[PDB]
Amino acid sequence: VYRTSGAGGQHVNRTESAVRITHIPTGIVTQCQNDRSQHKNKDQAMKQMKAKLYELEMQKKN
Amino acid sequence: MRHRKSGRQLNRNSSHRQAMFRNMAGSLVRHEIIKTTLPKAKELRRVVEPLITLAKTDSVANRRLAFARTRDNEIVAKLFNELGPRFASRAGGYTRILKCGFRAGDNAPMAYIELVDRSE
Amino acid sequence: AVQQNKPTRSKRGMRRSHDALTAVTSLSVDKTSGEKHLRHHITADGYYRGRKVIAK
Amino acid sequence: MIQEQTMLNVADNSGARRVMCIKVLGGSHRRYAGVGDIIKITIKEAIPRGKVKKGDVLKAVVVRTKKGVRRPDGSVIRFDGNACVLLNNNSEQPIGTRIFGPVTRELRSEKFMKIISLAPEV
RNA sequence: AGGACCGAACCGACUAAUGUCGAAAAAUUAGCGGAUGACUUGUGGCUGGGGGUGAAAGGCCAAUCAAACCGGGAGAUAGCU
RNA sequence: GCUCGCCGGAAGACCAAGGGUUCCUGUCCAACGUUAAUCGGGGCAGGGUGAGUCGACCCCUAAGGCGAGGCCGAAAGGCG
RNA sequence: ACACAGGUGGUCAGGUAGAGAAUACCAAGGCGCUUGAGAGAACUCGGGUGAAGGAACUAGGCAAAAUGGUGCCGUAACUUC
RNA sequence: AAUUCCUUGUCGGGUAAGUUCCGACCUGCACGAAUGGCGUAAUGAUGGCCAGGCUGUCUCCACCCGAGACUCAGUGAAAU
RNA sequence: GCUCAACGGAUAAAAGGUACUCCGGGGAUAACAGGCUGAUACCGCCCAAGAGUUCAUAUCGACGGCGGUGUUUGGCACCUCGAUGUCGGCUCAUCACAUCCUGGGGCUGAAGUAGGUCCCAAGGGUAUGGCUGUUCGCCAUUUAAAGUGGUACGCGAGCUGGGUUUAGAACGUCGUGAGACAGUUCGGUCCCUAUCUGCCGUGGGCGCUGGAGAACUGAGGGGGGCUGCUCCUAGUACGAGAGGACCGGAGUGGACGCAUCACUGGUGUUCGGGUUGUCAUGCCAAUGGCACUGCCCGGUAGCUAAAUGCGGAAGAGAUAAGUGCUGAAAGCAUCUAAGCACGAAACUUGCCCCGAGAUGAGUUCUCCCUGACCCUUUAAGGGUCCUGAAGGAACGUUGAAGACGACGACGUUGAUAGGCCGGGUGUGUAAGCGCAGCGAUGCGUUGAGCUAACCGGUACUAAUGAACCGUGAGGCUUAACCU
Repeated sequence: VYRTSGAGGQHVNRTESAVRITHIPTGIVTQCQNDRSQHKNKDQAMKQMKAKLYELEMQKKN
Repeated sequence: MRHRKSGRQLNRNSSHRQAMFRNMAGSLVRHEIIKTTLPKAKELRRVVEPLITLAKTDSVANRRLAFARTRDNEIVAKLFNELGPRFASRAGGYTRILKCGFRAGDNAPMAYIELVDRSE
Repeated sequence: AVQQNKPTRSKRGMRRSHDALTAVTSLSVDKTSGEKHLRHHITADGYYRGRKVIAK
Repeated sequence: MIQEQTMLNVADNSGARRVMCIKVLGGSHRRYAGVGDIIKITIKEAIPRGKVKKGDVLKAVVVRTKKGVRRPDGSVIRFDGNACVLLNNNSEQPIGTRIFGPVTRELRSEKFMKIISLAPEV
């Protein structure tokens, strides 16, 4: 998790739990911000795990 | 933390502080008896007793040196001429401090300062 | 910063009780003119230790 | 008393002129260097034909100190300057074969007998 | 010659500190920008509230500006306190 | 009064603007002064400003104001 | 709204050094700012100096410090010359 | 890029370490020819990246000079 | 019959942005933290074969199951919208163990050096930096190890605005348009003297019950608790070459804390000299003042550190896991139900400091107090005269003591402070005079002169002898000893 400031009024302090997921015996991380929910942010991180993981294997087959 | 500090700044900054004694001691020998704030006399006596002590042994260079101090020739026309001669026998101890009262302005400790001789 | 209450008059006096001025309790009579004057001071007319060393 | 970011002068061979410390070696949160302390340096000026070039990490052991030393009977030996000699950081070897400039009596600690052999002073 | 340059008085106020029931209802101190021009100031007048003026902010109009100030509508109205 | 220090192309000497007797002397200390004050720009009584050549008023003009004529507009009023 | 470290037009404006009304010390003149006497703790502000290193501090070389004047030789990229 | 959320995209230089900085590739979510495009000497109380010197910013602060702060005498508040 | 998109239709004619905002409000209705729950996350267990050369217990441990804590995202709107007012960093902490090393160990797919895994454990340490505001993160360099979290996602009545939100401006996209944003780019008033509680020091009054001046015991409390490398033991044990010990002893650093100015320095506006401009004593010399000590070069006593020393234990009792000894319930086994012995940086202590207001008011030593009358609830009553004790306080000179108090030295049976004498230390050849010479200037007299806090002395000066407070014999009861 890493957390960052945002936009608000006179008092605002909350920072968002932004997620960063990797495949450790390969290395490549996945941080995705295109949906804001607890495990569902992982459900795009794993979406963009396997998509980027498949983005490896396609050009190899070329 | 004032551990062995032989100085009393008297809430006066430096250049005013040294000249305070410069003007006072000249007036001190002027009338031989004055009255002032009690801590002020408790520091001037560490100056004027050397000022007699340099007048104890006379030199024209000392007279030149005692013009470099206090910048007045009539003062050293008074010193080296009665006091220095008459306090030749006395080695240390030249004024006397006694406590008058308190100042009507804002309760400042008032003391008499005069010499042990005092002209009579 | 201020009290959120008002301080009572008792603790006022409990604060105030440590504040007596003085008594001198040490009175030095002049040997010559009987001037009950301040110890280690001269008298009002200037005697000290049985002596008119004020030279006034 | 040598820390990081300290631009000493090279007084030995192996083709450097100016170096600078990034890390005081030696211990767990150690913050200072003794007279013959071990100092991880990088190279900030080297001659063109020299062995090592600018910008490469290595160990190097100091010799000369602007602060100087104290003698154990109480004399300071101040050096107007600060010098250091290089080390082979993976095998701790002083690669110095030609060193000019004085050294320290305190440096005789038997990892430096190759150094004090090449000492033309002190 | 210079909407040239360095730089006092003058005008303005870039940065930091002090100040905030302060020295002061926006200033002081050390350094700054302009200082021959689109510069600055003194005196006498003119344009005005849903308008004036504007090198343009919607800034300023007597310490009171997305609307000054005063009196009357009106004791507006208020399922809000 | 005698020493010391400070400003000194001003913390100085005169005018206009504007304030409005605050200017001087004697006497006094409750109130004014961030302290006492026989001190003062405080109270009270009294005194002080002298002009043909200084300024202003006076005569003559610009911006601008009023504006018989006059034109315009519910009136007020506006412009000339 | 105060006996307020602020602001306000015109005239005069010397001696020495100095290009200069910049600056330093003084002349003429006018004053020591209307609460002081002592103490010399923490801490705040206005300032000085500093051994070794020298931005490693930090949002950023911000604040500070350093550099600083006249003459002589010489002076690159670029350029509307 | 003052323009790119993904993205800190990708190679080298600067560097011990380099999301920012200087060039190039083009995979331009959503550059573009007067909502002007690409350069540009002189200039800027304009933003960002380094080198030289210098210093207390920092390693770790230490001492010193004053106005306050502490006591005493005089007047004696204020927010709540 | 036009006629009700919202169909009890407010006529059958009606869309937005406000972060320029403004007013009346609500925790009736959102965000941070707090609260209940625990889907999710994390952690500990249940069963179980397979991969694993032989073997499920070295691990993963699936197909599934049982629970715990409250740090993630949420769920519910309980508290506050008549303000609970800021993410991160600087700084300063601080606790629980699910522990990063460390010590004690079981086991090993640990041969050994060295590791893997599990338990006890808060005791101590738990980095310096580049880029972004980023905590996060990527990365470089060491040591033994750079531990996970809680505490309004600790700390803003301590700091910054950098981020992030207003007033200005710029870019791109969507829209007819104002403007807005899964976005980014410069600059942007950050306030407050502390009543109480809290915490660190420091005093007074009373008390301590006869008063005063001193010396300690000692409960309780706090601080301290990290270790690295090398050598001897021994390059012996072990081992497949290669490699290479625990224990006991000694030496030596880092970082942290305490103490100290002798030694190495810094400051030293109270000690000297130099020098620029300028004013003053008539001019010059000799000097003084001002310009931040004008700029400076050094330096005593002091003060602080980088400088100089020390600590990190060992040991005694019981321990946590663990190793056991003999031997049960069960004729035997087995550390176990009796008993005893070893074994952690962890506890009581040990090392030091505060310390009897610890009311349980403790112990010892010394000094001093031993006169008559009245009313009388004959009471622990009050009062006049006469003595004023031991001592303290007050006052004055002062401290390497200190905010005011306090503590210590001194008050004449005298060295507390100042001045002074000899000296010391520092600044380096004063003033005047003579010679060389056009001159400035140099040389000689001259290690002499000038000298603050320092060493040993000196009553020369100042601390006046006194005075004020404080007593005039210790209550009631009980007991063993004595006229």
